[PDB]
Amino acid sequence: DLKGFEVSVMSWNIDGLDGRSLLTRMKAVAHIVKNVNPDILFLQEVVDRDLAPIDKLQSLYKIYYSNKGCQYYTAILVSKMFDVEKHDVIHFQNSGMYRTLQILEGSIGGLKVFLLNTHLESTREHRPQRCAQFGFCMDKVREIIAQNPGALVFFGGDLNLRDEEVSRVPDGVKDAWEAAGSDNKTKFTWDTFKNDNKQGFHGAKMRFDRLYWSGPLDKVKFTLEGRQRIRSCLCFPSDHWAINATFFA
Ligand SMILES: [Mg+2]
Repeated sequence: DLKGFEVSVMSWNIDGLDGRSLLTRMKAVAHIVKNVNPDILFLQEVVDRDLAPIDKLQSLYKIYYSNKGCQYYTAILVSKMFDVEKHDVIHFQNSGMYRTLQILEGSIGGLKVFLLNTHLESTREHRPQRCAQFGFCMDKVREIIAQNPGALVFFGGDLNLRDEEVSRVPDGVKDAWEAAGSDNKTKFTWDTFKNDNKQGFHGAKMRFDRLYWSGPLDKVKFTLEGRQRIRSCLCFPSDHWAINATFFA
């Protein structure tokens, strides 16, 4: 049965586009990953420069990059026990920012698993593109679910959402943070009040980073990670907190 079955999914925009203290920050990212030790890890805004500390995680994970060599891209890292069946990268047709829906399909044990990682169009101005992408992603999730009854499906990443932007979420698909209890202490994943990696914002807080799921696991625990300043350079690993969700029966 699925009782005692448990899988953890972590997602993090690692702010690779910010060149300041990039190597130290990527080392910190890899450090935090090894300590949280998630089964599955989604990354966004990964860059080629100073990727080594991340790439070195291949001793612990299989690493799939959405579009390596592009200005920035996403990654999905899975346990070496994850049996990969397909890796598909869908380029959003309406994107001016090389954004993609990265899909890794496989299984761990006997359980079919679909992993969908994205970084939706950025900024208030691109609401049109972003809302269309989200809808498109949900349609894809709806289809995967229909085609694979009994599968675990995880969809998320940096969705850049304001709540009023969330559209057609299928019944059966739940938001991990909400299902864990809509805890205020774990709500905002991009918090310019507390995160000072970026200047010029003036106290904006958003729940940009989210994880949705469908499947035979009905309970979820949800925490934030990467919230500690790096001592040597006095910055956070990223201007985003990581989200960390543990799904169980
Ligand atoms: Mg950035």
